[PDB]
Amino acid sequence: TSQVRQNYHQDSEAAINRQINLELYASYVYLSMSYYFDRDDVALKNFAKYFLHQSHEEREHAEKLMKLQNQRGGRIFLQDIQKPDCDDWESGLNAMECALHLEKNVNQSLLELHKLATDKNDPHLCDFIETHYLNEQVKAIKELGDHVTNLRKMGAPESGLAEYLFDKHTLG
Amino acid sequence: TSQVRQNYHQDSEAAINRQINLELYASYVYLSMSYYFDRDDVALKNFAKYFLHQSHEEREHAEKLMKLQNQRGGRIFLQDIQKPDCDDWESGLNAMECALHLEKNVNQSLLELHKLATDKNDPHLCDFIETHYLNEQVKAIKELGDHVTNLRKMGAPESGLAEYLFDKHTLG
Amino acid sequence: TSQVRQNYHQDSEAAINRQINLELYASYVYLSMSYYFDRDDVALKNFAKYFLHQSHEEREHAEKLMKLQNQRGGRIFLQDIQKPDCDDWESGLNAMECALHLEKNVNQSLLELHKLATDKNDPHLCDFIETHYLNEQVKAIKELGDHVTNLRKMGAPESGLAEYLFDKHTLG
Amino acid sequence: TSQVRQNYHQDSEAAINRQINLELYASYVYLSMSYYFDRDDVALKNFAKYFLHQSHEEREHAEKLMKLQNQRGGRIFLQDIQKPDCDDWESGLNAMECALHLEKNVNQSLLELHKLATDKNDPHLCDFIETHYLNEQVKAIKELGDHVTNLRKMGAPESGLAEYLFDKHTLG
Amino acid sequence: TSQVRQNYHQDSEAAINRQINLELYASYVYLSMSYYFDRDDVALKNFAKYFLHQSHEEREHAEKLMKLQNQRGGRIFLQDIQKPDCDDWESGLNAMECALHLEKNVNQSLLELHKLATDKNDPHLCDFIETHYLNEQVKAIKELGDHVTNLRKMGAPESGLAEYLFDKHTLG
Amino acid sequence: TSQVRQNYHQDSEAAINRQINLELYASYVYLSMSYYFDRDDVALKNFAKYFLHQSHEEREHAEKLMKLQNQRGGRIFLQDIQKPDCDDWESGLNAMECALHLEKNVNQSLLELHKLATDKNDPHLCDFIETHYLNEQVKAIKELGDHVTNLRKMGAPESGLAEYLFDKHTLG
Ligand SMILES: [Zn+2]
Ligand SMILES: [Zn+2]
Ligand SMILES: [Zn+2]
Ligand SMILES: [Zn+2]
Ligand SMILES: [Zn+2]
Ligand SMILES: [Zn+2]
Ligand SMILES: [Zn+2]
Ligand SMILES: [Zn+2]
Ligand SMILES: [Zn+2]
Ligand SMILES: [Zn+2]
Ligand SMILES: [Zn+2]
Ligand SMILES: [Zn+2]
Ligand SMILES: [Zn+2]
Ligand SMILES: [Zn+2]
Ligand SMILES: [Zn+2]
Ligand SMILES: [Zn+2]
Ligand SMILES: [Zn+2]
Ligand SMILES: [Zn+2]
Ligand SMILES: [Zn+2]
Ligand SMILES: [Zn+2]
Ligand SMILES: [Zn+2]
Ligand SMILES: [Zn+2]
Ligand SMILES: [Zn+2]
Ligand SMILES: [Zn+2]
Ligand SMILES: [Zn+2]
Ligand SMILES: [Zn+2]
Ligand SMILES: [Zn+2]
Ligand SMILES: [Zn+2]
Ligand SMILES: [Zn+2]
Ligand SMILES: [Zn+2]
Ligand SMILES: [Zn+2]
Ligand SMILES: [Zn+2]
Ligand SMILES: [Zn+2]
Ligand SMILES: [Zn+2]
Ligand SMILES: [Zn+2]
Ligand SMILES: [Zn+2]
Ligand SMILES: [Zn+2]
Ligand SMILES: [Zn+2]
Ligand SMILES: [Zn+2]
Repeated sequence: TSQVRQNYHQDSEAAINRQINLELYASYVYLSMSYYFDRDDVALKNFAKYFLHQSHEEREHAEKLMKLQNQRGGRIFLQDIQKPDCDDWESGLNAMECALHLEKNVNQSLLELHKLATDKNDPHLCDFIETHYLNEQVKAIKELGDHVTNLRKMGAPESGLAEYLFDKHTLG
Repeated sequence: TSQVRQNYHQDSEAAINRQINLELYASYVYLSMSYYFDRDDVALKNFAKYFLHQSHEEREHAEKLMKLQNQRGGRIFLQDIQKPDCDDWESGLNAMECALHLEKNVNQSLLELHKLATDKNDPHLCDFIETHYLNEQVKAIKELGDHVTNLRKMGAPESGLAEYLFDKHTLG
Repeated sequence: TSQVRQNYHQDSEAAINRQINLELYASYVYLSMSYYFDRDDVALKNFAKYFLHQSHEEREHAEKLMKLQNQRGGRIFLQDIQKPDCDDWESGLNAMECALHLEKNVNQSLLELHKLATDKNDPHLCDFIETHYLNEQVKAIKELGDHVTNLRKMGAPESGLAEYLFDKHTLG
Repeated sequence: TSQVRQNYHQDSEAAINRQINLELYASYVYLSMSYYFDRDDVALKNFAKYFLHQSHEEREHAEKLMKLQNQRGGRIFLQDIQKPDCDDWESGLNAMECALHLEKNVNQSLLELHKLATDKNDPHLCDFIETHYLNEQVKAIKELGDHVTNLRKMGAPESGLAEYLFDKHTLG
Repeated sequence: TSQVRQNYHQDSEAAINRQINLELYASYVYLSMSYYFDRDDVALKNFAKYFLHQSHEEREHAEKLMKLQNQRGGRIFLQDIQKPDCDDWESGLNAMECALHLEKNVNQSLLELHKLATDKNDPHLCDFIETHYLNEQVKAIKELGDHVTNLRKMGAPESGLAEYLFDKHTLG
Repeated sequence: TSQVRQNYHQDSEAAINRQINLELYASYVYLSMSYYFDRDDVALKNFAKYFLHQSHEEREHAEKLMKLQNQRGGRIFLQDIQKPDCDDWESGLNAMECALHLEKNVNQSLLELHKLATDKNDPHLCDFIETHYLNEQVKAIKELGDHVTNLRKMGAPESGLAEYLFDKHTLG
């Protein structure tokens, strides 16, 4: 038991470790998406840049959780970072749809972590999740939904013109 | 009777109060339109920004009328601000068409207020309406007509590509 | 159902729409108060400025709720904005008392919205209300109570000297 | 009953007064520690500076609680500030250990105040404690644990060389 | 016996410790007064600011005595800081009267400490008290007397107008 | 077959994918080390900063390989990123020893990739590895060897004083 540990349940500590893994996994998914759009037979550079930026941001989200774990006197336990489900992400629209799905799963995990905090009467953890994670999730999901809608309305994925113009005018 | 009141007919005072309400109503219509384009299943941010700017401007038009009322020694009498006719505004083109209709109704009201000023021999009121309202109305109506024309010519509302490109290249 | 909607109860969505209306109503009350103090037979310009600033701020509070509604995938449903209870607000002290009453009612509404968030296990909504609304309400209520106290202690509303000096030295 | 008081339980008001006292007590403990390290037969100036900075900060924490009490319409009731348990704090390591103990007790008090807020359905108070107090406590406890660990690992308290070097390289 | 101790009587050391407590007590009295004027049913912000500034200054006076104690090789012995005599300070005038009384008591203590220095042939202590304390006391007492006189002459405490105007024009 | 692919052997493409994984693994190892030194019972902040910087750099090394893969018309195939061998890294010296071992393994992999380039007559790949990877590896290995030597010579790992001073004077 850490000299700093106070009001920090074992289940909370465990849930923080699972969340660290999931943020790293999200970082990996976006890394994979980024370089998909970098392929010469896809060649959408702003989609590539956009997803690379999200990949780095996910990694910072994981790091903030690792910091929290140590702050509370928990012990970080790392697990393998699983490869993403896809190697080929099909189209800008499909990637955006997949990202939306991803972010909703990450949000679901964060909402379960928050429920756990409530159940264990851990308001420091409640605040950490509310302040640093919940609104970032809502913003990300809204942004991704907006992107999906625009791409669909423009005629993606069948219209390569649509994806090209979106890459320049929204992601550019 | 106000110590400042001079050459200010009761009918003029009443008409100014109705005009205050109508400007507020216009502010509300544009507010509703703005957040329609902010929906995740619409997602046209510059349409949203454009209509939000018009909403604020309408509110300032109402405030200038309230100032005029007090300047002339009239008494402001506020009425409910009615919700707009629509909750769902359908498409960028439809919203622009509705705005054009709105502005022509506001203009018609202002032209009746001006006729009243003429009929009551109130040149201060004539000048107020001519200087601050009539050309703003003509400019707004011309701008909205231009937007409707472009959107129609581009293939809106069936072309979501059209609305997307207009949002970037005209409203952006 | 919105593609972005997650953990967002229908009752929460409905309560957000009622809160949007109430913020707009508060904007209207303060607008009415502002121009009351602008009357030539009242003529307290800093009271007028103070209430106009609050009117604009209320409108921004309503806009932030409309943004939240769309962020969460709810659907904004606007209602009429009711005219305020008063046309004539009597005195600076009376207006401040009325504002205090208003803000306590808005606070009560926000506390019920927060209870609903708790009851529906919606920590994103809890955070939104806590972060953006609850302390603003406490600050507003404390400020208005301070103003009421000063005005009473100075001899308002019977002392027009008192209201005049307060307008210059506190609201100026 | 204050004109501003709303949703503010008597038990919450009482708990805020006890917390004000405890913050003042913490300010006193750190003041005592600071001047201990200022003694000619101790003579660790950065330990002295570090604890003096914490003493001032505690006093500001107490002041923010007094502000909150008045904001909510509670009534501040001050109690004696008890002298610290020690006059002689022994060594840098011992002082850091004592500070760690202190901060964990302050944290425990804040967690009980937060539980009370939950129990009384006072989300404004929940937010105040979460936003302004809980993470400051976690940060302080982590920092103090880090200092204790370094000092122990360096050979303190038996190594005066260790305390000297820590004073320069960590607290300097 | 400290290696630095020279010409420093035990009675002087003891008197310095009592003076440290009294300065801390004065800091507490002013802290209590400050937040009294911050109450929503008092609401004199410059009285609040003025007394808060004095509270901080008293704390610095206590710190300078603790520094002196260590400089001379004495040993600081802290005592409880007693709560002030009042929770409710009644009016600006009454608070100023109480402050005047306080400062005259602090001055009396400092004059006894100076007599002790003379009696023990401790010119370093004489100089410390003369240079850093005696004229600050005379200035504080004169300032407080001036404030009391103005407030009385303006019609305080019965005139809340008087206290309001003094807060703006003297303490503002 | 990519339209851009030229002189790029399938075995080279495969080896680049394995190298991408190994760089990611190295990023993970350093991430784990970084937060180990961030623990309250380790508390060496510059060791933590140093390893965090290496973690980010490894991630950039992986990204440059993914860019190369696409440049050459190869297809990126991601694999799981394995958790590091250790959860607890024991001491600064042990972590540095482990890092040295890691970097020598990464170097061995890069030397095999270079041999493959030679064997497949791929001078573009030879140049890529020589220019961007081989000297970075030699520099990293030399730096880590220097750190190990200093730490051993200072008395690490038994001397916590040694690790503390190294953290400040070399990694600070
Ligand atoms: Zn994330
Ligand atoms: Zn990072
Ligand atoms: Zn796997
Ligand atoms: Zn994410
Ligand atoms: Zn919570
Ligand atoms: Zn909470
Ligand atoms: Zn919060
Ligand atoms: Zn208008
Ligand atoms: Zn305005
Ligand atoms: Zn209606
Ligand atoms: Zn208009
Ligand atoms: Zn005319
Ligand atoms: Zn004319
Ligand atoms: Zn003209
Ligand atoms: Zn509001
Ligand atoms: Zn706005
Ligand atoms: Zn009505
Ligand atoms: Zn309000
Ligand atoms: Zn809540
Ligand atoms: Zn919450
Ligand atoms: Zn504190
Ligand atoms: Zn302060
Ligand atoms: Zn005691
Ligand atoms: Zn503290
Ligand atoms: Zn809470
Ligand atoms: Zn809460
Ligand atoms: Zn003093
Ligand atoms: Zn100080
Ligand atoms: Zn006592
Ligand atoms: Zn004093
Ligand atoms: Zn003397
Ligand atoms: Zn002398
Ligand atoms: Zn004046
Ligand atoms: Zn590498
Ligand atoms: Zn990168
Ligand atoms: Zn594995
Ligand atoms: Zn490396
Ligand atoms: Zn070669
Ligand atoms: Zn070569």
